[PDB]
This record gives sequence, C-alpha cells and structure tokens, in this order.
Amino acid sequence: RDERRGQLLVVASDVFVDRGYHAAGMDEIADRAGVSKPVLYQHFSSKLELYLAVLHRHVENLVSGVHQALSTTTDNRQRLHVAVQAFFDFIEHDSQGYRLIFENDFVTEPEVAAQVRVATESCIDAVFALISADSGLDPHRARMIAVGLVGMSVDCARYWLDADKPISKSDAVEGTVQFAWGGLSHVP
Amino acid sequence: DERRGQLLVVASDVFVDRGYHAAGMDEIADRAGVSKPVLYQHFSSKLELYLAVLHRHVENLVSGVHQALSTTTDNRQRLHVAVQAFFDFIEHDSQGYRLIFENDFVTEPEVAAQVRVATESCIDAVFALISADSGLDPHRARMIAVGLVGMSVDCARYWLDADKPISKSDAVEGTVQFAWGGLSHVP
DNA sequence: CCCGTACGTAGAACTCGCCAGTA
DNA sequence: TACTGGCGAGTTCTACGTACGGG
Repeated sequence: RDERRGQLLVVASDVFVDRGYHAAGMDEIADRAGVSKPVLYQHFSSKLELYLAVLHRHVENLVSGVHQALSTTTDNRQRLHVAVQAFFDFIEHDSQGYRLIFENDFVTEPEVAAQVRVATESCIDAVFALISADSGLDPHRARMIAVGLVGMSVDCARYWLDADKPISKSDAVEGTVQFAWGGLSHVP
Repeated sequence: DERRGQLLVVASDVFVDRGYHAAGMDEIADRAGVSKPVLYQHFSSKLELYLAVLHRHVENLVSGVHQALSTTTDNRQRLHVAVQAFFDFIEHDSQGYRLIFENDFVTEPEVAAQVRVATESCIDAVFALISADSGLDPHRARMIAVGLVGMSVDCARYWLDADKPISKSDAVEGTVQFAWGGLSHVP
C-alpha cells in the first residue's frame, strides 16, 4: 500500500460527521476505507490518537486562515471583513471541520476539549487583540465582546449552511458585516 | 411524596458532571440514594430520562425569554429584557445551560430537535419583531435574529467560564450596547 | 408488601486461524 | 512444500436493563 494514513484521516473526517464520535466505529471506518481493521490499527494504535489528529488538522486549517486574514490590514472595516470571509470560507470548504467544532460529541476526554478550546480561543484572540489595541477599553469586556462577535458569525454561518445556502456567500458576508457595523440600531 | 422531581434534579446533576455517555443509571441511583429498579419504574429509558431533563430546562429558558419579550414594545428594552432573561437562566440553572449547549447525544434526533426548537422559538420571536418594526424581508431579518441569539449565548458562556469577572448588570449592559451599536461604537 | 444485590446481555474496541506467492 | 504478511472470527469489558435476599 501507499501512504494510507492520509486517505484514512480524510475518510474518518467524512465518517465522524455523519455518525458522531460515539456511533462511529472502527468496523465502519474499515468498511468505508475498504481496509481491514488490523491495518487501520497498524497506522493508529488508538481511536483517540486518530481523533486528535483529525481535530488538529481542522483547527490548523481554520487558524492559519484566520491569522493570515488578520494580518492583511489595520483598517477595522477591512480586518472585520477579512476575518468574516475567512470564517465563511472555512465553513463552506471544510464541512467536516465545521461539524467537528460546533457539534463536538466527546467532551469527556479533555485532550478533545482542549483542542476545541484552543481553536475557539485563536479566533477570540484575533478579534480581541484588534479591538483591545484599537479601543483601550476594559480587557475583560473586550474579550467578552470578541467572543460574542465570533459566536454571532458562526451562528449566522450555521443558519446559512443548514438552510441549503438560500442566498449567496457574498450576500451572507455583507449582511454579517453590515450588522457588525451598525448593529440592531440600524435595522428598522 | 413523588420522588420523580428529585430524580430529575439528580439526573441533571449527573449528566452535567459526567456527560451523557459517561453518565450511568447506576451513578444516578447512587446519588439520589435510590435503587436502580425504582429509577427504571419512573423513567423507562435513559433517553426518556434525558429528554425529560432537557425538556424541563428548555421550558425553563423559553418561558422566561418569551415573558421578557411581552413586557414592552420599546425594542431596545425588549433587547435588554431578553438578554437579561438569558443570563438569569444561565446563572440559576447552571446545569441546563451546559446540557443544552454542551450536548453529547447528537445520535438521537429527538434530542437535537428539542434543542433546535428552543433556539428557533427565540429566533422566531426576534425575527417577528424585526419584520414588523423594520420592513426587512425574511432572509435578512432571520439571519440577524440568529446572529443576535448566537452572540448572546456565546457571551454568556464566556462570562460563566471566566468565573463571572463582572456583574450581570455589567455583563448585560456590555452585551446590549455591543448588540445595539456594533463595532462602530467600540473605540 | 417492598428495597438493595447480583446478573444477562449487547455492542464495540482490540487481537488470532487463514491464504497467496516463491523454488 | 515452506515462509511472510495481512484478514474474518473471537475476547473481554463496560454499562444498560432485571431476578434473589431483608423490613
């Protein structure tokens, strides 16, 4: 065989999203990869190691994109747009990462929760750092506002995706940006 | 009397401490100080017990939010009342916030459906208000309603996981001002 | 008449009797 | 005919859902 490890991680990411962590099985993974379960164990000595490798792959996909987006410009409207774009690009291309982060089913194993937390915190840090440097407010309050902003973006994105993309990505982004800028105050 | 109520409280405790999958009927019976057969006499399945706990918590949150939304037609005020109701929920019934938003049994759609309906009732109420008071068409109004509810829940989870570094009144006012004026009014 | 105990069983993460290609 | 190397056919352990001894 060739490097089956890469194809196994791709298949496992596909399978975990459909079944959930607990329901996914090594029998199902071997079945869909068309490889025997002992060979899979030859590559990954435990189910947890495979899970942490998938989680790490998805977090890095999102985080490098977010950092690169946040380094493009010092114009708050611009860094706002770049970050929201990075978020929508992630949720559209890596559907499995999206499901694994927002529909995580194995919180009972702290290494799992830590990978999720570090991924959520990278987003919070990028928004917070810009707001803190460019606002001078209370440190505690700025992080809370950054978290709210990130959460709002993810929830809008989840609405869009769960509705079978009823509007264009450009429309979803523009709506989110306009809402982030003028808030509820400019809706009526 | 009817031990059922105390059992639901104990089951909520066990699910929050251990998580759904790790929780066991043996542990719930142990902490309630009852035998496992009596627990099965009251709740025929772990899923049924979980759904009963979940339903209790959802009704707890949603009635508080809806009643908040009926107090006044000053949209800024109903924004504050609803967010306050949400923070109030997350502070008293600490176990419920975790059970709804840190849900570990995605494999059983009736669970996910009860969660979806709780989020959607709040979203529907906000959407209905935006549509009547803004002339916004459905897609944009619903997207904004979803954004507002998600933002409030995430702010509350940050605040609670950070051990409440500011007062709820402070937490509430900061959240409302950010929701109202957006980033344009942050510096 | 009824609670605490001790168990059957299901399901799945992990391993062992086959099976194909050489001199 | 024998040696390498990967696969169906067990093993066990864990935890849900019930059948013997006290009050």
